[PDB]
Amino acid sequence: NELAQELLRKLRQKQGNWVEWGQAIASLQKSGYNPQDIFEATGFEPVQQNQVIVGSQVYNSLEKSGASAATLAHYATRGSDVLYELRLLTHEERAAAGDLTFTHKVDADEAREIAKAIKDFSRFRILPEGFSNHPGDAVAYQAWKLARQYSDLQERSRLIARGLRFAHSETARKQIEQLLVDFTVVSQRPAPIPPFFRFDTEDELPRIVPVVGQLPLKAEELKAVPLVEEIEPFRLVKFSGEQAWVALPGWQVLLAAEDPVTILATSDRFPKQNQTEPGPVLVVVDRSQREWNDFSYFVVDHDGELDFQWFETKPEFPILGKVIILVRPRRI
Amino acid sequence: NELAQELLRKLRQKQGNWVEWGQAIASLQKSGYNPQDIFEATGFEPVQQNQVIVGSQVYNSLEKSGASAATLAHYATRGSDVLYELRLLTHEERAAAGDLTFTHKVDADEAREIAKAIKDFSRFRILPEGFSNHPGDAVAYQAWKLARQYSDLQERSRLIARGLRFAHSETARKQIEQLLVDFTVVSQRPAPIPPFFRFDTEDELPRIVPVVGQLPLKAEELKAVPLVEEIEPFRLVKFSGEQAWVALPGWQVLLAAEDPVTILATSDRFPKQNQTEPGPVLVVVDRSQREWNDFSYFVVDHDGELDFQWFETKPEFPILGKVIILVRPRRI
Repeated sequence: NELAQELLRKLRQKQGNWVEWGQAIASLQKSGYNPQDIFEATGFEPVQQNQVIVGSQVYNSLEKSGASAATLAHYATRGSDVLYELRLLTHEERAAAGDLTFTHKVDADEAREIAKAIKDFSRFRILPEGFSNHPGDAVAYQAWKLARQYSDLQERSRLIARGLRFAHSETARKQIEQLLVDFTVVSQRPAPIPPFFRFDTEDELPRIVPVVGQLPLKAEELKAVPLVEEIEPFRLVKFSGEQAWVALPGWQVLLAAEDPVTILATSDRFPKQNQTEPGPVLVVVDRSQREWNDFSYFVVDHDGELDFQWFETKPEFPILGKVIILVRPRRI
Repeated sequence: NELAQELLRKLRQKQGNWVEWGQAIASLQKSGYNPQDIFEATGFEPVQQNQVIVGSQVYNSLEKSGASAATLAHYATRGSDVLYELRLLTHEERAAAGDLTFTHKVDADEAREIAKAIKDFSRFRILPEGFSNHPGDAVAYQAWKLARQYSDLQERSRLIARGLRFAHSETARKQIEQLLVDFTVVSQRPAPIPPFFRFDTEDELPRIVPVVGQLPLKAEELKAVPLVEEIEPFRLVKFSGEQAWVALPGWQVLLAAEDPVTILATSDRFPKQNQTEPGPVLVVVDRSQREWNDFSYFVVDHDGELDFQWFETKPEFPILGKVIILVRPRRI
């Protein structure tokens, strides 16, 4: 192209300000370039790629939601690592935090904690006594609650100083001043361990498979079913129209299948195998397996309708797919 | 009601012809009555319930697709077990088979084989030499190919007689007459064993779970996601609009969940657990678990947007669901 080589050139030189870079890197992902592609062409590491996209998204919130014009001048050319740490905030509480981080000329580590403070503090419908919702009070409320847990050292003083540096309101300053008179512990309980599961390396994950419908069915109905694209990293499946789905185990032949599809039918569509009576069967076919052979079953276009047969001799026919799985319903 | 007690009464008396019964039993399933309900009220066993629904569906094809008026007179009051065995045929080849089964006054076992013959024979684009597509020739072609495999007994004669009884065309009669002169084997290979899988009793099946979207998200987006109804016997899921899906393992807490929903997010929405860096996490919440407690995490309406927090004290809030699963993407 022409705009796909000029954007990459700007990044290769680090021409503009970092905000520009973040938008250029947005524009390349938008148009197909993965992190690894961009690092090949430009110098940009993929860590720094992510930092500046998100960083610019934050800077955008700093613009839309009304931070100081002095703030924007500073963060337009510097402080991508800092704005990146405000990512989990909201647009409105980003502009507030950004004004605060400019004011106190804050490095990225300290801004990570400022952001933690601002979120912890916005989980109050009724606010703590003496503290307002200005992020200075919020990071001062954090300095308050932390200093009380310590009972021993000059760390109390260091944290009391912090709270006084940051606090916005007079009421919060005095709430903090009280800790120079009042020496008691209030310790806090640690947060509960969240319910983590690990996908086991040693066994296989399930696969979601589309479902055309119950036989009797028409050849057009099967061919109208799109191929499914699993969206990494969690193998999601998004789809727009009407559809039915089934989640099946990760059998080897099913993970293998390039394009599988499910058809509900009965066991008497196939040769009777033992003595048991005709019941419901779930049939999986791979549409991308259409070469004949004499040991397997296939879905065929039987003049406008779907049918499962087998073949002793190469058929003068179109084969729509190959049957890879037959399964009866789970027991009682 | 009033029409839900009069239909059941007609079945309780066996008032009309069996075709009527099949439609009445259709009408009760249409309006909520399961097989077991109907057997409680009427005498009708649920085997005979199924036979007469399907049977009447076949009889319907006998009408639409133009069988003899004499046939319909016979099958209107008799022969439900016979028409049931023609179920896997098509509308057009049902009327043909029905004319044939009337003509030869055939019991249900023999009609099961007539139907097998008619389907095997319609898998020919080019037909066998001497045989037409009239079902008489088809069941005669079956008698032909079977008699050749035997080389020994009067079973050849019995089968030759059958073929001559049924055959429609003169050309097929002579194809069969030849087997009184010509005594050779042509044996046929048995059909391949189809690829059967059994759902293992001893381990758990996967569960398909809806996906709202990637945080940041709005409280309305989660509440607009319907509950999912798994359609037995294969736990299908059908849905009309736009939706995203994920198939997760059958963990105990997930099968338990009455109404689970998936939210994509990052690990730094929760307390940092070990040293590892913030990555993507998949979050499962049960919307039907909204009672507070101090050992777990919940999704809350944070003034119009979704948020995961925990609680030391009962919150003056609405809880939208409880977090039951956190999982990172599968390893490399």
